[PDB]
Amino acid sequence: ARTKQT
Amino acid sequence: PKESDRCGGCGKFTHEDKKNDFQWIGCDSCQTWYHFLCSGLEQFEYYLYEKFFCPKCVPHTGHSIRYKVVAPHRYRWYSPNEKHLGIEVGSKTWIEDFITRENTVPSPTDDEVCIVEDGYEFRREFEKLGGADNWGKVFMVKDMDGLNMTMPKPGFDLEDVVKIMGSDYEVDTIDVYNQSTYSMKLDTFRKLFRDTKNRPLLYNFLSLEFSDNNEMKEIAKPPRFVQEISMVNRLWPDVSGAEYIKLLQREEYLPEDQRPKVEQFCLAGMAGSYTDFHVDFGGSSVYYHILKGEKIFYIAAPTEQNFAAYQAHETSPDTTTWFGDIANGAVKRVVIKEGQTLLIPAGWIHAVLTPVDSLVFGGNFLHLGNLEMQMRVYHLENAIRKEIRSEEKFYFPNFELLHWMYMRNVLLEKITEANQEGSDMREQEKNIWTASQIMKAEMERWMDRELRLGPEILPTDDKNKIMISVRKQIEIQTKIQNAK
Amino acid sequence: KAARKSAP
Ligand SMILES: O=C(O)CNC(=O)C(=O)O
Ligand SMILES: [Fe+2]
Ligand SMILES: [Zn+2]
Ligand SMILES: [Zn+2]
Repeated sequence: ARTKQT
Repeated sequence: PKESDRCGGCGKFTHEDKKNDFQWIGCDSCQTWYHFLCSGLEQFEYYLYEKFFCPKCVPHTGHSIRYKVVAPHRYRWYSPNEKHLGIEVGSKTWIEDFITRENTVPSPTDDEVCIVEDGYEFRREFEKLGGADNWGKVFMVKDMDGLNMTMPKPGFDLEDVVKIMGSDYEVDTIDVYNQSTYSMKLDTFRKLFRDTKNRPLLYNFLSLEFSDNNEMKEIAKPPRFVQEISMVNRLWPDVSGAEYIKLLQREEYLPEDQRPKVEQFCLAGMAGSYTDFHVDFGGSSVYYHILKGEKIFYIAAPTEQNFAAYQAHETSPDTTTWFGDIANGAVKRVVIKEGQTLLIPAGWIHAVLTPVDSLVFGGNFLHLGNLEMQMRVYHLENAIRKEIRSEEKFYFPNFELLHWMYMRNVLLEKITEANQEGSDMREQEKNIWTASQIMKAEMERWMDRELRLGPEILPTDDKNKIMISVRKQIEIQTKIQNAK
Repeated sequence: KAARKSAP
C-alpha cells in the first residue's frame, strides 16, 4: 500500500 | 493546493484533527488520496494490502489485495528481504513449532505456585504465608467459590461483550504473528473470532478496560481481598453520599481522568495466540479468571538472577531466542483451565500461550505488601527504557503521582494521627510504618532526580512541601521509638 | 507499538 504523512 | 491532494473523505486538505495523525493512503485504481481515517481501513489493516482499493472502486475492482505470506518465520511475514533471516519469537512458524515441544517445560515447585481447590482453601493458605503483606508465590484457584470475585455466569461470551460495550468500541489488539498492537473495532474482532476456519492472521486483545462501562463494571469485579489491598481503590474509592462529600472536604478528592484504570480488563484471544515474556507494568499484581478457553503460563520467579537475564533479553536486539532457553531452567509451565483463577504477585516474569479460543477477565493492582518489589520493577522498566524506545501506554499510568497522593492522603495521615498520641506504630501498624519508610526512601530519590534535571501535574513545590511534612512526622515517630 | 498489555 502506498502511504504518506504530513 | 492541488485538487489531487484533497481527501475523497471528507473532501478536505486537512483532516479536522482514534487519531488520524496526519497520514494518508492512496487508491491503486482511481489514484485519489484518503486520510487513513477517511479510507475505511482500521489501524490493524494499514500494512496488510499490497494494492488498496478504496470503497468507491471496490465494486468494480474487488477487495484490496493483501501481501503474500513470503516469510512466516518473520514479523515482516510479507517481506521477501527477510526470507533468509532467523525464526523470530513468536512468528507463526515459531508458535506452531513451540506448540509441539511446549509441554516439556518443567512444572513449578511448591515454593513457586500453590494450587488450591477453592477460595476458602486459598484464604487459609494465604494467611499461613503471612497474607498480602508477605505475598510472594503465585496461586491457582480451581474453583472461585469463596473468593468473593463477582463474575458473569457461564454461557457468557464474546457476543455479550460486544453487545454491552458497543460494536464500534475500539480496543488495542495484538497482531500475534507481527508481534505488534493495533486498534481494532470490537465488531471487527468478533467477526474474525467467529470464523474459526479462516484465520490468516491471529488476534488477541489484552487491554479492554471496562471499569467505566456502567453495565460491565458490575458484571466482573476483582476478588474482595484485592479490592481491600488495592492502592488505587484506596485512593479513588467508588464511594457515594456523605463518604464522598468528606472525601471532597478533606481535599482527598482525585480527578477521574487521573485514575490509573487497570483493575478491570477483559481479554479475548484466538487459539494459537502467544504473548511473549514480560513483567506487568509497575510490577503490579494480577488476578486472572478464565471464563472460557484455556491458557498456559510460562513463569519465572522475581529473583535478581532472573531479572538480570530478563533485562538483558529485553535490551538485546536478538529476536530468535526464547527467554526460557537462556534462563537456566527458571521458566515453569502452569496450565489454567476454564473456571480457574490465577493470582500473581509483583514481579513474576511470564509469557502465555492460548491453546484454545478464550475469554478472560482480570486486572492489575498495586498494594503495600509488594511495595519493595513494585519499586524494583519500576527500576527494571526505567533501565530497559534507557535502551529501547517504548510508548508511555505500556507502562503503569501516573505511577509516581499515585505514590505522592498515597503518601499525602493515606500514609502521612496515619503517622500523624499515631504521632498525636502514644503511640508506637509497631504495636498495631508495623506494616504501615515499614511501608512508609520504603516509599519515603524511594520518593527521596525521585526528588533528587528532579532537582538535578527539572520535571517532566504536581508542581515541584508541592512535592517538597509533602516531603518536608513526611520527614517531620517520621522523625517524630522514631523518637517515640528510640524511647519505648 | 509492542505486543503487550496496553492502558492508555
Ligand atoms: O492473556 C495473555 O495472552 C497475556 N496476558 C498477561 O500476561 C496478563 O494478563 O498479566
Ligand atoms: Fe502479564
Ligand atoms: Zn479525509
Ligand atoms: Zn479508488
